[PDB]
Amino acid sequence: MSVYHIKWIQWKEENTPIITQNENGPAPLLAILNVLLLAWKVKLPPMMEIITAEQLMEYLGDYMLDAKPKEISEIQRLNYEQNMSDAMAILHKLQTGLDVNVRFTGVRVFEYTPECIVFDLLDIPLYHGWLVDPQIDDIVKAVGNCSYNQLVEKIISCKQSDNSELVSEGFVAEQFLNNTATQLTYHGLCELTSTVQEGELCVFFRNNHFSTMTKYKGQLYLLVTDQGFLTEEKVVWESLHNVDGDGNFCDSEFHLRPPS
Amino acid sequence: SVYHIKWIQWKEENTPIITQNENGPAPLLAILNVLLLAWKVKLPPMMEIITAEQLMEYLGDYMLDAKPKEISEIQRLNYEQNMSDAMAILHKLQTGLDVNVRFTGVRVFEYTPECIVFDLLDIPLYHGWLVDPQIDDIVKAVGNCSYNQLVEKIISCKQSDNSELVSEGFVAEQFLNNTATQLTYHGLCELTSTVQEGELCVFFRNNHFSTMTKYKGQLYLLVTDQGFLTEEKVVWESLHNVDGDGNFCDSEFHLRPPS
Amino acid sequence: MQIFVKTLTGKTITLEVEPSDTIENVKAKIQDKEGIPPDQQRLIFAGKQLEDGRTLSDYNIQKESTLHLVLRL
Amino acid sequence: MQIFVKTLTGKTITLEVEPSDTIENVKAKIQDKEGIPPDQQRLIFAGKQLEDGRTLSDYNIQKESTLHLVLRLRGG
Amino acid sequence: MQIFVKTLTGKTITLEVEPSDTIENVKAKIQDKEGIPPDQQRLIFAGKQLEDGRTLSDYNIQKESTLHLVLRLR
Amino acid sequence: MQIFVKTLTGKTITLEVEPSDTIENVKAKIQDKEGIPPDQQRLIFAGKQLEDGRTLSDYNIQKESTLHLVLRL
Amino acid sequence: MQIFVKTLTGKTITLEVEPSDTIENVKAKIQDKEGIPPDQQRLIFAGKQLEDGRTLSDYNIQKESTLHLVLRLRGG
Amino acid sequence: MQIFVKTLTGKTITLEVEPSDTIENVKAKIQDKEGIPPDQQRLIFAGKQLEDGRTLSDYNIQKESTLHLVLR
Amino acid sequence: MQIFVKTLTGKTITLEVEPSDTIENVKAKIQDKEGIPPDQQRLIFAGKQLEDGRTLSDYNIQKESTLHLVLRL
Ligand SMILES: [K+]
Ligand SMILES: [K+]
Ligand SMILES: [K+]
Ligand SMILES: [K+]
Repeated sequence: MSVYHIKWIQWKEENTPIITQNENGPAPLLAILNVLLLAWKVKLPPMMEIITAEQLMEYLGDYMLDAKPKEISEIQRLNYEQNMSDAMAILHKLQTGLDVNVRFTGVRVFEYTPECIVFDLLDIPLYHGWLVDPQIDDIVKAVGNCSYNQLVEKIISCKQSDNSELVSEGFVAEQFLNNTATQLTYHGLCELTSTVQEGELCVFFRNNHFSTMTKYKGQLYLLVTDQGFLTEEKVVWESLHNVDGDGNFCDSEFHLRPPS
Repeated sequence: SVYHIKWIQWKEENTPIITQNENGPAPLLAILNVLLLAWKVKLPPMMEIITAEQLMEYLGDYMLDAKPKEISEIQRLNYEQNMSDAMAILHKLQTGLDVNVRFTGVRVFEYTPECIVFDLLDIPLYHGWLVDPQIDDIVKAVGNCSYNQLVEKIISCKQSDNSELVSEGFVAEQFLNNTATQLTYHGLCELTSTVQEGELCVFFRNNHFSTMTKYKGQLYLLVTDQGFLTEEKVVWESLHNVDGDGNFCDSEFHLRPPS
Repeated sequence: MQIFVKTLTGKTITLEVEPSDTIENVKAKIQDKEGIPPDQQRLIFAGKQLEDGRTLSDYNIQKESTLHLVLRL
Repeated sequence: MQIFVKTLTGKTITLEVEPSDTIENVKAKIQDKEGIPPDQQRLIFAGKQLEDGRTLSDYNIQKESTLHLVLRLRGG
Repeated sequence: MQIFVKTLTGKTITLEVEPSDTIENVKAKIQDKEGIPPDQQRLIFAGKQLEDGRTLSDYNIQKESTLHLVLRLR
Repeated sequence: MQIFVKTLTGKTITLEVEPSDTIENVKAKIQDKEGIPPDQQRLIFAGKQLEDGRTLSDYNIQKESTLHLVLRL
Repeated sequence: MQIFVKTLTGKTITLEVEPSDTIENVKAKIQDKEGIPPDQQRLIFAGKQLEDGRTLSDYNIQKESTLHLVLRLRGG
Repeated sequence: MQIFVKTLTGKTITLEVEPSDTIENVKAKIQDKEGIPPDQQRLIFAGKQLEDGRTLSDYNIQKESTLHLVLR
Repeated sequence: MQIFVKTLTGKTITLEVEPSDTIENVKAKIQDKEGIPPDQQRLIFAGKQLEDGRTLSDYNIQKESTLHLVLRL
């Protein structure tokens, strides 16, 4: 079906593989597995240069079963089995695109949809940085505790209202969605930097894309996974310190890459 | 004026920091706490209180002892003039220092004589009062204006007949109101990435000067209020939000448990 | 209007609801009786998951209907 | 009959449908004109989200009615 | 009884079995068609892992039900 | 608006205030809930002491801001 | 004469002055009511900053005129 | 609006674009300023490839954004 | 109007300015001529440093006046 090239890098002094992306779509599956690979909880044969989506799907599902939790009461086991079935049923969507419904009040705040179950069973934190600026009470009131799916419905309803307060609440909430279209705000960056733990491997949602995220020396980094950098041994991590996408490229030991 | 000294274990060495009571002397304490934590100025270890005259005598002694001996003729003359202008202003460090920020960068101030004191000591000066670039309405209204220019622009715009300028003043006024603690989340980001690891610098926020540093990527403010003088474990406060809800940490940047 | 919420184990609770109540609201009403945060709840009806922003009437949930609650760990 | 679908991209699309058309077939017609996959689409009418199992009659969607097309956030 | 074994990639195969068969015999019959080593086979039903020594009747697997196949790769 | 004050023991006090409130007034509102006299209270925001003669607006105290409370000597 | 001084917070201060008081003296009257140091005070009228050596009449300031008081950012 | 395109060599190209421009129209604007042909350009933003056929609007590309350029 | 700015080195620069020009525009003209960036400039007239937001006419800087430029390095 689809094949992905593998990049071998020096992660914590050990040869470690990461999956690389060409076409748009497979970011959810690759962000989850690149976490498992960087954590050495899923290991590949040392020679493999290229892998298809089927073995990645099987490697993942193989780990979900080996990651079965202990000390679970019968209530937890029943709720676990129902969650495990539904997550496996939608597991194929990982390679085509995963549906997310954020709320703009916290980096860990999503709607608990079945596509969140995959991250729960693997204990992989899922983050976003799409946060409302709390110093602007206009937006805080207009957006409230709405999810994205609710806010677009509120804008449509407000845009045709006769209440002068409601038309302004929708206009402000519309202004917010357009100004923050890359799905990352500076308040999100500040909350992410202080929420993600040092050394934590997690998944990051931003601009309709999933990235593997970690924190080193207090700085957030995103795993470089585009095949344009497949031969660049010195381009492994990209720093996340602005909403402009102007990050610093770093090698596998988080050292700055010299311009060459 | 007398200031209480707080002795802390800073980098495993007995180090003193000067501690503030009344409002006013924060410029002088921010500069000297940078110099004390940097072990560029050392105080006899028996001292418990210190007057302003001694503090500035230690300051003035350091500025003269830190003169660049190998400098061109163009550097000597300009240093000479900057030095003279800085001393005539030095007394203001004990009563309050006037700054004029711009909102486009953490290092961006108007180059007033109050800035020379920091240049002569190689002490960076920071603020976090930055516009959110994602809002083009505010970026246009605030522009490259300093604070002093912006309030005047708000004064003038409210009496204009040009509808665009009236709206520009309204947005600029809203920005100054929303961001009244003089810290924004864009500023907090830029500071966290601009301040280097272990850097000792001065931070301007809410008409106050703090001694700032970064440890493992997190920004901290030296706790200099006399209320925490006898709190051995309250040495640094983390800077990770605009609400003032920081975490108190000991001199090794470890979280102080409730007690 | 009263609907039932049944766990996988089989425990049934009654809620006083309105056809216009969102399922966020009924999740909060489950929190009032059972203590689970809404973001730790999963509600299923007619074999499909209900979305937080929809109402009971959007899914045609009528009186004396039974929702299925699934927990997360 | 002919109905309008308003997007957040700033455009209003015209659709040729019939009252017996399932919501899925409406979304498939949107896929043919705007390339959006059906499961990513959310159609809003009367402040209600048109669910997939229903047809246009169940929401009393008559001719020249305007639906609103909002997308789910799909990471890829 | 008619059972279906589907992998995550999408390949669903129909197999003929009896309720009294054990899971070992279930993965041995899956090996008879696809040719997959049985110890590299993990079988799931209703989100529950199937033990080698239990039977289809112990898990109450009914007619026209789908079992999930996960391959234990190297 | 409402603001919070936090003590070193970990207790968090919620106060209702107005920007025109003097610091002496907010210390009197603290006394109403805890019993500490304003003569024994020291209030800090962002590392700077809040002097009893100034107002909340003088220190730009926004709603939901956290102040630190210590006893003085 | 009686003039008004408006702050950025909206407060309006009434001052009893004359056309011949220096700007430094007007700032002293503001300090007596608001405690604000004169060196921290900046007065704006007709788009001009009032300099301490001049008088109110130098800037054509009339009776019942409104001056704008903006402050310098003073770190303390 | 203007956007920036940074290469692995550190060189930054400033481009004048519109949100309705396609990625091919962005690669051709790079060819008008830089010597690289569109057949050899690969464009990335925030880790995601900007695929030919899409617009800048499809990727929510804001003003003053930095795109990354690398060989195809 | 023509004014001169003089450095401590003694080099004198002639600038064509308007009275309504602010000091910020004057520093921008030295930026275009001598290459010194504005926030690394100090202009002095009559012994006082000139603020960026004020104008030449605010300091009574008229025809053939000499400014003093102190450099930042
Ligand atoms: K709504
Ligand atoms: K020492
Ligand atoms: K020692
Ligand atoms: K069920």
